[PDB]
Amino acid sequence: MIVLFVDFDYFYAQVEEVLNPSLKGKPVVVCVFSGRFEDSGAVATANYEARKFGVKAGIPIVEAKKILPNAVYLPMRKEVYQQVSSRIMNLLREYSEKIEIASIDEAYLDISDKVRDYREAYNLGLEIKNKILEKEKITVTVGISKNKVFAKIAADMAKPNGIKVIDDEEVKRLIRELDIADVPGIGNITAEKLKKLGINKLVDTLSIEFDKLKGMIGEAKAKYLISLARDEYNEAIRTRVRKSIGRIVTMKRNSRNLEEIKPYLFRAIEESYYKLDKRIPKAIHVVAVTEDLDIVSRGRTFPHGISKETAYSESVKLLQKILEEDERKIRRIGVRFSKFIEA
DNA sequence: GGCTACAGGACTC
DNA sequence: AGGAGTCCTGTAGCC
Ligand SMILES: Nc1ccn([C@H]2C[C@H](O)[C@@H](COP(=O)(O)OP(=O)(O)O)O2)c(=O)n1
Ligand SMILES: [Ca+2]
Ligand SMILES: [Ca+2]
Ligand SMILES: [Ca+2]
Ligand SMILES: [Ca+2]
Repeated sequence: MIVLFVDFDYFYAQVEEVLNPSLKGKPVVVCVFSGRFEDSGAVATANYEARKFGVKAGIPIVEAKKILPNAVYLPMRKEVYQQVSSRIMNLLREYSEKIEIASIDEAYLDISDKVRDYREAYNLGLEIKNKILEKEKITVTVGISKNKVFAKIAADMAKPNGIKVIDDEEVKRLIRELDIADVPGIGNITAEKLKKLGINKLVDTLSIEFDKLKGMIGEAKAKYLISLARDEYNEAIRTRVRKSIGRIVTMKRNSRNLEEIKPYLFRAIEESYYKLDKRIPKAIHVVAVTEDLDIVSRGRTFPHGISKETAYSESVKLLQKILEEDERKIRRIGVRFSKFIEA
């Protein structure tokens, strides 16, 4: 198989530049303001000019401002970024029937039937980049390889505004040489667990006892890494269908008082139901983030769809369970709906 | 022994 | 010390 992966560069920040070209060449930081106090919140992303100085996704906005007090700080406008995303995805559909939209800024295309070899794949990648630049003035990075995982790795290597093929010989090189932390699905927690076992490369997973590997990282992750290391990985490129919709908000102060929390919970429900738009969930989960940043939840599945009135009443019962079973104060409160009726 | 539903761990964006 | 969404797993009831 020949897989072509597209990952949009500096996406939210790049969109803001397209809509305001005066931002060109300035550091730009897209922010998620929690509303708790002045500049409370985190960075969603930043462009190269800010990121090169350490302003990276997830850091507190106050910390970004200590590093770059004169950068341009913009509130996240996700609805804008989504609309631009959708248009770019529509452009990509023209290059393959076999296409997976993986996230707000990623797609995988199976181009096995559109091209013969990696040379033709590379050239199609150039054509795609040109098209997206022509139509939307957005730069992207293309990764091309034999499966989804190595196509994503290919793009990681070529970012930003790049294009890279990882041929069959380089897959073997990477199995030996790629830091296993840089494999998709391996975060800091798993990477450290693997270091405890002595595993630094994919190849290392082949010689460790399977039960040892599994005991530390679980069966699925073990089999995943081994299949990659064996160069025997397969994962379908296919239509992702949204399985859950939800909203969680930060409260102005921490609280374990039901009547103080209800209004935030009810706003989260209202916004969630708006986003559901015709989709009818059969399951509801209430999610709380405690003052110490632990996430706790309580959910329920019904044998029918959940009306908004039922969501209100059941959400309170689930929050009640959290308050009954946990003595801590709550900082963020929200809901997630799932198990949609197939309409 | 392996379904199911639920609560939490961990990852991606 | 944001916020959205997904997949896996330990546990316990049930067959
Ligand atoms: N922790 C994160 C990571 C990404 N995002 C959003 C903002 C990013 O522009 C897009 C795409 O993620 P990606 O990790 O590829 O980041 P960039 O494209 O480099 O900005 O998703 C976010 O809101 N929070
Ligand atoms: Ca990506
Ligand atoms: Ca990106
Ligand atoms: Ca990693
Ligand atoms: Ca059995």
